[PDB]
Amino acid sequence: GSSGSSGTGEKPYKCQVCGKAFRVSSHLVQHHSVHSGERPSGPSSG
Ligand SMILES: [Zn+2]
Repeated sequence: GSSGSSGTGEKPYKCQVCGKAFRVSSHLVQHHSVHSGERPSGPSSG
């Protein structure tokens, strides 16, 4: 997850929950299902 520095060309599509970006719509979609499956990460204990 990086924006601003990576890729001088801002994509037309960008997530809202994480703020991701995908020059294409197809990819962005497949990513819209990555959050649903809460993964063990972050400040969570573990
Ligand atoms: Zn996202």
